[PDB]
Amino acid sequence: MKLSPREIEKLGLHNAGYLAQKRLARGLRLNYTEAVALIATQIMEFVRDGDKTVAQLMSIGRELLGRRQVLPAVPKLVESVQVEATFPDGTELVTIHDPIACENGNLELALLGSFLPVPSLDKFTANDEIPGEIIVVGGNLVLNDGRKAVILKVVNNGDRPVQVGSHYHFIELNPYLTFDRRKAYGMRLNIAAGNASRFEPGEMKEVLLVSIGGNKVIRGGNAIADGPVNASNCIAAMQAVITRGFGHVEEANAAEGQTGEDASCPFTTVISREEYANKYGPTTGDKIRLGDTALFAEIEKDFAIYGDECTFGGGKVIRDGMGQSCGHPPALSLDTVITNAVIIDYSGIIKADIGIKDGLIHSIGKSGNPDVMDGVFQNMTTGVNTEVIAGEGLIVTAGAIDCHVHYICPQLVYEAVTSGITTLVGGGTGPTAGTRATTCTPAPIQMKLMLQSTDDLPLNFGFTGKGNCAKPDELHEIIKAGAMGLKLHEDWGTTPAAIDSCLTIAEQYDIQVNIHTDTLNESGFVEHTIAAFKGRTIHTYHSEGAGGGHAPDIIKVCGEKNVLPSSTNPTRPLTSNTIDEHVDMLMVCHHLDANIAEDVAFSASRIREATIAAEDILHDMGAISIISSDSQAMGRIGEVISRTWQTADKMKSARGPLQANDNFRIKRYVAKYTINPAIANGFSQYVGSVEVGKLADLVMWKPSFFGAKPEMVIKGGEVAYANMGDPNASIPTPEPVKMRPMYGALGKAGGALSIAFVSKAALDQRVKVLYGLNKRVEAVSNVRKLTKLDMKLNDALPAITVDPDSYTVTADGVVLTCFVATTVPLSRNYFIF
Amino acid sequence: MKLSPREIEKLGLHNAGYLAQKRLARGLRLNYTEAVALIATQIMEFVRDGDKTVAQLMSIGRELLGRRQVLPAVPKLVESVQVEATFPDGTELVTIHDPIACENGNLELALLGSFLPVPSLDKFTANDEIPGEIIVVGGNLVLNDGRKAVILKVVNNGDRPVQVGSHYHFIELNPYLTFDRRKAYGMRLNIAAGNASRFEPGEMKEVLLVSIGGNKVIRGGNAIADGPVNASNCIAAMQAVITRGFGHVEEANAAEGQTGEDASCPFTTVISREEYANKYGPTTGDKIRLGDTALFAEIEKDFAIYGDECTFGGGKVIRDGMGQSCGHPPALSLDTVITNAVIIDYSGIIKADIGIKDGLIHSIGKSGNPDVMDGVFQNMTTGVNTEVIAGEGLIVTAGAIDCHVHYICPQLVYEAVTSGITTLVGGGTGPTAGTRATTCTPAPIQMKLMLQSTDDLPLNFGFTGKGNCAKPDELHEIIKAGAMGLKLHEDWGTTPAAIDSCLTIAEQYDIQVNIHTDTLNESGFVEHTIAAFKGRTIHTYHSEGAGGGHAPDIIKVCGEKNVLPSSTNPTRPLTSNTIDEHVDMLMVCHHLDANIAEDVAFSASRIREATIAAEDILHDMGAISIISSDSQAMGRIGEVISRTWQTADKMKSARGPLQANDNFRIKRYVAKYTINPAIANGFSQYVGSVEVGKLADLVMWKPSFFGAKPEMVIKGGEVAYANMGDPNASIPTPEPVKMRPMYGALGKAGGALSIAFVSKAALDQRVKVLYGLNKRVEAVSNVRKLTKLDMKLNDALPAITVDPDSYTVTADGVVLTCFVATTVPLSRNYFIF
Amino acid sequence: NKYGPTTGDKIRLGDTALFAEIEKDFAIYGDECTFGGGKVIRDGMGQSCGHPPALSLDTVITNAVIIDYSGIIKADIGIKDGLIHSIGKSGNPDVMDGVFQNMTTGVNTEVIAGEGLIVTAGAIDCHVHYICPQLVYEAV
Amino acid sequence: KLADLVMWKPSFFGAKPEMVIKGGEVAYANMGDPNASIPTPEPVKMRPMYGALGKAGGALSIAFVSKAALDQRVKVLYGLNKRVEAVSNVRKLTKLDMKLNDALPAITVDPDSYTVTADGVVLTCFVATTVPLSRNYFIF
Ligand code: NI
Ligand code: NI
Ligand code: NI
Ligand code: NI
Repeated sequence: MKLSPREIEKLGLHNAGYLAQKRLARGLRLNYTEAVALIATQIMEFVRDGDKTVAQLMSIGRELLGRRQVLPAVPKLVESVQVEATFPDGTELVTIHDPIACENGNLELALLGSFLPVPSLDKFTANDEIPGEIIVVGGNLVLNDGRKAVILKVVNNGDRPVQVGSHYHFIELNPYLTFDRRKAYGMRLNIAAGNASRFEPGEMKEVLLVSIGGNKVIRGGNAIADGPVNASNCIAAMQAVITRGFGHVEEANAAEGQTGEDASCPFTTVISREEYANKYGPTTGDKIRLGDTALFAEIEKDFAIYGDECTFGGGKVIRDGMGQSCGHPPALSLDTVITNAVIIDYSGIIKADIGIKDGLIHSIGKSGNPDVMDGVFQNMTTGVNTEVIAGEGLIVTAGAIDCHVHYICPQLVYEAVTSGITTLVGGGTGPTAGTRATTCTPAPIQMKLMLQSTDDLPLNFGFTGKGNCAKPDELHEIIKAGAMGLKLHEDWGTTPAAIDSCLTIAEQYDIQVNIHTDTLNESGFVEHTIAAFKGRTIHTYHSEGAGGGHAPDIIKVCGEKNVLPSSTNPTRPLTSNTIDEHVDMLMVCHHLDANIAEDVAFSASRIREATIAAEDILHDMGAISIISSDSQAMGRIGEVISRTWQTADKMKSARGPLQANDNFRIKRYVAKYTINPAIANGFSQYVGSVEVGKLADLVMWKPSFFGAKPEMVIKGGEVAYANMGDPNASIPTPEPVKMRPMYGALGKAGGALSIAFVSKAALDQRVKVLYGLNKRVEAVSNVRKLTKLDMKLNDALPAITVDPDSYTVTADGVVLTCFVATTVPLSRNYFIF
Repeated sequence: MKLSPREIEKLGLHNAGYLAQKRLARGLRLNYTEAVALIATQIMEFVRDGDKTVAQLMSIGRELLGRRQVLPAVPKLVESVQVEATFPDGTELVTIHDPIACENGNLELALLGSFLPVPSLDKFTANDEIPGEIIVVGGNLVLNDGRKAVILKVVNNGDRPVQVGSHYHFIELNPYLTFDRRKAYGMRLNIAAGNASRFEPGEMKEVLLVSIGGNKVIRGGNAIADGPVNASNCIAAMQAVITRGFGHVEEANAAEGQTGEDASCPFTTVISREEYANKYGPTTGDKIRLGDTALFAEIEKDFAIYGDECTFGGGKVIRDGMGQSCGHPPALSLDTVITNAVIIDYSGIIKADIGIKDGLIHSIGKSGNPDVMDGVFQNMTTGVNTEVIAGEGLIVTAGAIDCHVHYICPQLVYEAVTSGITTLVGGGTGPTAGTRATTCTPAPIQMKLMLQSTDDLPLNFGFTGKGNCAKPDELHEIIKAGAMGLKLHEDWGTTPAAIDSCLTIAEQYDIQVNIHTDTLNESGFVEHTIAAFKGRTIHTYHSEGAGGGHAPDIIKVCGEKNVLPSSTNPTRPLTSNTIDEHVDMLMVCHHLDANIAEDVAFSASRIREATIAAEDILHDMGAISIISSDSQAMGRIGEVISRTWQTADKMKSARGPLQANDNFRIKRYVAKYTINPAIANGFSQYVGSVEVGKLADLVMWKPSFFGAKPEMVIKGGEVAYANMGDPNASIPTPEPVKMRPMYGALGKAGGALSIAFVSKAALDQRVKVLYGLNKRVEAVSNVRKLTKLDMKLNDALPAITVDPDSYTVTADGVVLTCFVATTVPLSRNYFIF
Repeated sequence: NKYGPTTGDKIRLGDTALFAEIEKDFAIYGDECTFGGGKVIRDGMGQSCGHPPALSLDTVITNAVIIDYSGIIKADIGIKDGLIHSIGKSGNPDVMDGVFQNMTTGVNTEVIAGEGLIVTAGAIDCHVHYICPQLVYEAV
Repeated sequence: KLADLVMWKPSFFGAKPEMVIKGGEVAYANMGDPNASIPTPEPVKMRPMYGALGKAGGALSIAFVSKAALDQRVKVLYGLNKRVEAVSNVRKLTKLDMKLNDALPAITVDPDSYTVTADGVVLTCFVATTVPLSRNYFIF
């Protein structure tokens, strides 16, 4: 067949269209992803047919799927569908804008060529009554306040169209524009940042002009006015306007004033507020729905000075001498700037530009060019050598940090970065019985190997050794080998002697001990394990206990001041299939028989509606501090994030507010998979939040898709993984769009962008040198003095009791009960399976 | 399921068969690729059934698809379909030879198992009336002229069959062949190079024998005649024939003469000319259709000496002591030889062997063994240590060079090599807003990263920095970092000041400046940008302007002596969907509204039938020198080649001939994506043509598929990427055949085979050492003194005017108008989507 | 005596009878590049401040008499990236006439004082027997 | 070209140089007492400098090979840290390509007397009793 890569991909794209076709023929209302596959598929077939033109398919594409055939979110999610295909006259791109352009679509034509029977309308469910919606504050904003202004007559005396951008130095225009160049000096158009005024030939326009800001230095254009704006450089600019024949007619009468903050001043320009949000993303006071949950983030603070937003594009703000600076010291140009980002982070929900330099977050604030804009500090300069990532309209969060990882297969890893995870902490050596049960890389040899193995992968990694020992001898050795933490697991024995010996070691080496307690209470009940801690810091894995631990009351640990507790994600939150799923899962993992009395007894003592109900609550209480995966050993690598928000959505709806928005809850939760996993494992100075000085491990989200599928993953300053469409296409957006590794994932780059975490003792010996690692290696620290109070926004310490028969959990005297949710957001709307 | 890789692939192969099944049920005539998927798919199902044998499926496979069900090219393209499947008695290979063995096929049976309704014949279109056809000159060729000859009686007195190859030293035969060994001395069979005479036991044959050539030294076989042919070694050979019992009866009467160039001489052997082309590919005077275009390449020169062609195989020419030399100094053996290649290259369309040594093209000419063949120079020796790539019947061209690349995703890269591209030049850092708009890698840090990132990929790479600056400060820095060129883009500001400052830098560092001009004429019209050049060399990207630049007349630059101009590929050539596609594409990339007067005004001023029509012509004129992609930023990485030939096919058909063949046009065009991109960027001594001393970046084509899908990509002397079938199969050709990376793409090999291009200043500092690069690094040079006259075969300099209202283009007084083609070759016949 | 000889002066080669006459001088009298306390090569004076950082010379050899097959001259020599970047009058274009953009003494420029000395190319010996490594030390 | 450069005192030119610059960095030089308050106190002798320590020698210099060897990347094969370049432009040289030394006399030599004649002129030269650049400079 001589298949090229594009041909192979489109075959997959087709197979997705056909699956979506089968579902539609069954009268299922399609989700976003289904609608897209279906439409691109038909477009390619119509092209194969050879009967229809691009312009035709542009209309036909709008009349395939109608409101009736799609889920309630779809008409807002599907802005359009793009695909390219081989027409009789070669490859051409078809964009279908607003494909749900009607009520009934055209079923026959949506199935045509599939040989699937065409369903009738009544087979489809009836329409129900907007993910990531921006709720705008009512009103307008005056742009560019506090600035000298002028209105001038401008004429295009040229024979071709001339168009001028919002930030272009007006005196520097095409010499065929005639106006009062002397009045134009130091001015630019007073229009929304990033747009333009178009002059057709012969046209006369009355333009509002406003003074440039900052230092007021003019650079670029035609070099008419090179220099700081002052009476002496004005005179020179006028000389050059005369000499060089730049169009100039004095306008002695021109109206002059400034941009006052009052109503009906003819010099000012206002932007409708809903329109501002749409151009530049939301600002102070606006609210953003997280995905299709019920959660709303309100912008708490904006660094923008209205009118000077950093927007990059033809005619736009980020251009030589305008928003892009020219002349500052070259060493301080930002490497990358993320423009107009909403940042959601434990420390605050805000609007800011983000500056990246040397793989680190260099600054957060108002970025641009100090020569032409007010409010630009020296660490926020967009320069010639600065790359732009456009965050307008998007949310930025830190990279998630999964701290319960089983290295069972390399694919867990791609599934993790693709969901928005950039750090993994756990143990393992591949798909062995030991690694499938425990987060343990047991041998020094295997430490070396897993660090070498993962050396090119663009994620930070930590590996943990087997902590189960009643003597310190081999524990010393695994930490010296490079383990950054030890796991105590019942499957290797988690007895009080092992627990003591392991924590005594942790005190010596400053590493975190993660524990999965003795479910069998073989050696002691939970009291006895808590006693064995002896007041020492310990991270308790899946503290609720479905995933393992003292039956039925391990959950009590969420009330011990020296315990840092996490949940794994499959029990998050309590929904209608939870209990059934987990019992079987338990039966399968433990090789138990549904027909043996005690097998069923162990199982019912492990999987407990009362405790899982209690976990939803303590999670919302801030009594459990971290959410993690348990990847492929009872948990799901790609769902650390979605399950966190799913939990938060269900509690919003069940409980009282936490402090006219959801900020407090939003922040409390985001900290569960960002900052708290980094604090507990001892590397919070490097990662875990969007703060200056840390790695630029940053995830870009569309609000409509937030907490389900991110757009882009930036690893240490460089895009590592992202949604990408047809590599042959004229743009990156045509189908099939899927999460793909980017340039940060190839060759040597993954290593250059990431950290491997080890113990200080291993770094003392330079295991980075011994192991021939190209990834940066650093030591974990500051972990033996943590208490629950060091967990950001999740420091609650209830007195917990658990009834040994009813399993009922009581926290601070209150009986914890919660309902079984029938559905969750961030699921049916997003996934193809 | 425990799926092995082969099982996974065949699932894809199946999905392709079924898609081809759906298309057939709609009464679409299938192309090549569809016919193949369909047939292999059914063969695998029949095997699953377990009812039919290999021999059956060999017949059944011929009776599925008939002439009626396929496109006009298919019966010549599909020589056969191979697949392997698990029969009741294990895996077996089925070859279907000439699958279109009839007129109607058997629809029911071609769909059987698909549960698709079987269409009737009249649903299919009516048959229309051969891609890569060889047009043979009429006549015969006498082999081996000018040589001593003899006819001898030969008898096989052995009890088993004996067969002798064309070049075997006849005296060295099996001792059971009886003949006059003394007459046989120094002789070999006078038959076509590469075949044989078979002697069944007891058989008597009258064989034409001809003298060996060159030095006439015998080596190998039985060592009967070891040594140079002379009266003294004859005597020794006769001694050994007697001693060792090699069959010998004197033939005192044998006819003796030589191979005279006249008619009816009984010693000579002629080869029918059509048959010669089929065995060894075309020779001087023959013509070859390029793919399914209307273009014909005529062989201008052949290095072969008829009768001594280098063909490798059982019984064939390339064997120890015959065509493979034995005894020359070992250091001068070729590493690889490409045998019997048609070379199409700006510098000539010829027939030659190609010698590779140390990753470089070592020689072009008549290759072989100087001991036994005339005309073999010392730099053309096929030796023991020489690999063979068999080019008989195939076309070889240089690796394409794409010099407008946006590094948006790593997949662009695989799509490029798989289409026949081996060098990429552009800018970017991944899927960011800046890289999606411009070919800019802006930060020094990102230079380091992209060079490290792409270090294992088997292509040469050049990265370009952001040239948009009114000061040189940061430009110095990006070039010192390793940028090999700078891009001026309007999106970063392409003002006369930036243009001057950037070109002044280019004069210092000897790097090329690529420009996308100010579309908005914000700062000046085209005149003003041309003035800002100040007579300095500059590469203008998409010079026509749909892709960007001064509206509506950027095209004027194709008439400036210091401008090197390129086109991007999506506007190539003007076809019926072109304008509709581009307007929307423009609307999408610029976020414009179909319902706003000035959005639609900008768009209509950018996308122009008159200028795109003019581009077809100036392209054919040799007024635009290069064709490039604009990969994923208005252009298509895998179509640089096809779009070049598509343009050439349309002009052949519209305009006058250019100088009874299409050689002049063919050469003019091939130079657009080979030699001219390397000259303009400053590395033409390394790559860009099939000439001695340059890298062996070479692409092997089947003429039937030329300019659509190549067979094989050789990177620096080693196969890097190629069509490959089922990795489990007994041969490499069974389905699914698809373009796959080869051994030149794994581990360390990509780096060993390729070049990363930087500025001389960066190499002065050893960025190759600093960046830890395993790829060879070299500096670009010889770029600040280029004029349009340095563009091979594309040096035309029309006086151009453009009407500012009608957009009509005039070149040298002639109004440029061209028709809108409804179709293009190198599309429907080749692609599955 | 202060700055080494200038055009027209002659210099005895060692204790031979050979005299080398300065054929050409790039110095503009009074702006010689001399480094030291109170001397010329100081911030904002002879040492430039504000030119693009990438073009500062790595090292300047000041006031050298160059003897070479191609001429006997007086010149400053600028070195950049291990290479000879320029030969001429060096210093600070903000304060001195005649300083081209490839001869800037900047903050990040080291100084080797040639005043009163001769500079020549390193010698190249093309009949070497590698008998012992110590030949090498004796050579350099 | 490489800044391979030797500084001389005119009083010592052609006998003993001050300083050897290799690729822009001082490789070897006269150096006195390492413990002293200045570099000039005794014993002053030629010693390797920072350009001759560790990895520096390699960063500052070139190993020259044939183009064929470089085509194979013997720099990579051999693990060299020194820059490697190919020699070239040697097969078309004649005596006329030697700067300032392109003379081509007709030479005859008498097989018994050994007398050399160049362009007709008998070549005879006196036997010098002394040479410069010796007794004034060397301790042995
Ligand atoms: Ni566990
Ligand atoms: Ni686990
Ligand atoms: Ni462009
Ligand atoms: Ni482009």
